[PDB]
Amino acid sequence: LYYECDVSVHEEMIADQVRTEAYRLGILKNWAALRGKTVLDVGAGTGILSIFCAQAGARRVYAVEASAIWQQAREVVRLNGLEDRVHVLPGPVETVELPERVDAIVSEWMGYGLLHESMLSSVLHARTKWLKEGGLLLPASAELFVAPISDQMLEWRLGFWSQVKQHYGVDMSCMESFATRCLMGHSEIVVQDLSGEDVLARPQRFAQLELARAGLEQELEAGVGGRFRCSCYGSAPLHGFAVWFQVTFPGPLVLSTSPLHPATHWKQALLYLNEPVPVEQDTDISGEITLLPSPDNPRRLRILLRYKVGDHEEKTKDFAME
Amino acid sequence: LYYECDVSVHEEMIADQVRTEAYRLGILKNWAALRGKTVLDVGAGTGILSIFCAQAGARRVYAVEASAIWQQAREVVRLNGLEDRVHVLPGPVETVELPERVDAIVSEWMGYGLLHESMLSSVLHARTKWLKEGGLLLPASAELFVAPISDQMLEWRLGFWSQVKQHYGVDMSCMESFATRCLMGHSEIVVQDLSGEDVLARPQRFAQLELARAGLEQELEAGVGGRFRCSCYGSAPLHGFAVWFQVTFPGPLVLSTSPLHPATHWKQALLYLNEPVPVEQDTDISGEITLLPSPDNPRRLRILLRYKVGDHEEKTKDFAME
Ligand SMILES: Nc1ncnc2c1ncn2[C@@H]1O[C@H](CSCC[C@H](N)C(=O)O)[C@@H](O)[C@H]1O
Ligand SMILES: Nc1ncnc2c1ncn2[C@@H]1O[C@H](CSCC[C@H](N)C(=O)O)[C@@H](O)[C@H]1O
Repeated sequence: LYYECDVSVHEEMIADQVRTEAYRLGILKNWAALRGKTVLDVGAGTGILSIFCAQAGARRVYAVEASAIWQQAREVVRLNGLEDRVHVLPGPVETVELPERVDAIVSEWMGYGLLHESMLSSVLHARTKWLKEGGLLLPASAELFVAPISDQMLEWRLGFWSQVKQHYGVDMSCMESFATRCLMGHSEIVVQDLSGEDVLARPQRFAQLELARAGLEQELEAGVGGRFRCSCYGSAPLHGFAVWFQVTFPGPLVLSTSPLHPATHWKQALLYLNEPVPVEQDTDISGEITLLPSPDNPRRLRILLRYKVGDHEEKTKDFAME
Repeated sequence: LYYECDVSVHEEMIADQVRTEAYRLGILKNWAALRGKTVLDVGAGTGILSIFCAQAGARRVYAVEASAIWQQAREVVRLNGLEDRVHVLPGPVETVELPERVDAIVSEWMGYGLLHESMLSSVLHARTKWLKEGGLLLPASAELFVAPISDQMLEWRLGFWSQVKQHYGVDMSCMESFATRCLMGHSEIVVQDLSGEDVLARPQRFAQLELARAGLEQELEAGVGGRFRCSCYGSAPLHGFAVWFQVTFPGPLVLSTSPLHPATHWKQALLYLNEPVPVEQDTDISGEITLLPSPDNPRRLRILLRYKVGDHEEKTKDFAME
């Protein structure tokens, strides 16, 4: 028979050793809080975090998964001999029925640019509905970072047209303005992995989310973000900004998606200006970044960028996730 | 302003040094036929082949391009000082009006699996309508190859689930049958680049197309292809077959897309069986491959595969391009 199933997303998560080991160890570090306790895994996928929770000593784990992949999690649980302690429940966590309130929620809820897919809202729904007073959330907090970037790959792609003459004897340097309009003259957030070679100033933390804190659900609807200021390291074409995040598992173990840190499947969310802007050492850059639900679709990330480069006037660019 | 323009396809072609240099040199090698003559470039894109033709001494080149990219070709022609000899004409070659019949047609018409996009039909339309008797077609011929494959990347992806236990202490080996159904249990042609590490038997030429030959247009409609037979090199999981092509520029310069030869942007067209089949040294494999227009859409490649592995019965699998 023929099927159509998608599977690349799950292989990307398990092949992400930074992601998977950070959760394994973040859960294990909370052994004392989890031993003999009950856990809700929100969006359990193929089930690995629920098993990690049982291996940290959880008495009972409720693995709630809305997509079709829940059946694989049920088989994974059985293969590991845990069917009597880890229960896989299909459907959205907003309507699942558990037999009891839980001592802890674990969830891999982060999307691209942290909030693309808006899954944090389901975790917070579950916290209100099912988490006992003073219960544990894993991870417990998230931080958002921004840095100006000179994207070396983008620089190469754009300049390559002016290199055609040296390789084939045909001048194509006019394709560079065309490529710039196509590659930068759009308002889509681009998900791409960078390295420190791309980072043009010290990264700035622009927001911090404590997931258990009162009022976070309303802050997500109104926009998460803040102002930033930095000074460029040296002369380069500024292509725009990268946004990334970290989350923290309390003891604290930090899972980072910085381009300065080991690569992860989340990569970074890139906010390209309409064209490159030349900067120099100590060029001041300031701005404000706000992460928002899209009006059409609360699960599609919108990012509003306000930015000022050196002496140029402040500009605004309103992005939505690709 | 914001635009939406796609550009990755053109940067892929120019970054393909095998493709671009083979055309540059294939055209230059035909200097004697082209000097002081007229040329039609079918599907001129950003225009580089038309300029190569002028640099080989063509008197006049008609660069016909249907897509929006024709305007960039006009600018490229002007940047190279050739506006008086290379004329860029927008629209389909089937309805363009040239002022004269031409001495030669050059075209980069090959798609994935050679015939995906069915552009060869436009070249042959132009040959009938505009090419002088005894005129030159560049390239002049194409050949199609098939080989059984053991796709090492696919093998890794499928087996990785049984490796999760050794890295995280959670058994996920049941995800392997799920991944196999998702990655192989479909009827899509998959475009992927292989190497000789993937090739499981001597590649077999199964068809040859002389582009100037009578009756080729009807052969494209009825199906291009043929039978093949080979003997496996050694023990491996057979995952199916790769199809690739070469084209020849007469003097002869061969542009090959074999996995044994330098990589190109055409990669190879992979025909996966529904699940891996174990083979051994000297396991005989035979079959038949036919490249067809899809019934819904003549520009989408269909491939009908008949195959017999060792003592197993002959099987059939009907693929269409992803
Ligand atoms: N409201 C909701 N209720 C239950 N599951 C949800 C949900 N929203 C998203 N999901 C699921 O949450 C998962 C997030 S990816 C997390 C994957 C999981 N930790 C694993 O190891 O595979 C996805 O599988 C998605 O289907
Ligand atoms: N019937 C037709 N008439 C004119 N152009 C066509 C065509 N069918 C396809 N094309 C064009 O043929 C091109 C094939 S890709 C060839 C690209 C070109 N040699 C370059 O150097 O860029 C595409 O640009 C496509 O738009």
